[PDB]
Amino acid sequence: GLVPRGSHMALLENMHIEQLARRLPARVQGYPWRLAYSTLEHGTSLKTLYRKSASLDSPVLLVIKDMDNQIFGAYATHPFKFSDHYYGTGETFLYTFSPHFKVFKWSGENSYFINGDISSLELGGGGGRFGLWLDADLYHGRSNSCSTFNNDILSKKEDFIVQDLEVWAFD
Repeated sequence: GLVPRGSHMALLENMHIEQLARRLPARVQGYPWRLAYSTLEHGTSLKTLYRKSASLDSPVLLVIKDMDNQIFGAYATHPFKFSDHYYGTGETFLYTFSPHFKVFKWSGENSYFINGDISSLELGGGGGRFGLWLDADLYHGRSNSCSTFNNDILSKKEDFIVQDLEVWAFD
């Protein structure tokens, strides 16, 4: 029940982080998670997130801490990359620890799982709505309810600012 070595998300160990590990697919259950990208350690930009993810042979966990110290993110079946079309598959889900742990799994309504653009990263879709959105600097973020996951707003408000962001891998 510990965050990866070198992670700065140690606040999760007091939020019962095993709630998230239990929601991982049995595919990756039992595999230790490791820190693949950290904004504090490796710099903050969407480009660096893509570059740090290019060598991952594993699904990933996106862990975001906003300026209200609320922690949330996503489990992606595919490492985050630039593409000209949506990717990711049915095991992709969103999660939040605010105000308590909640998971938002695939609803089967659409397959708008992940969209990695040059200037934004994006999860969830349907009617032009985004479940989770991050700008090119991984600074301004947004979270709405989307049909892909039937999620709640992951943080206190729709808009948030990234205080710290990490990507964990299992390979």
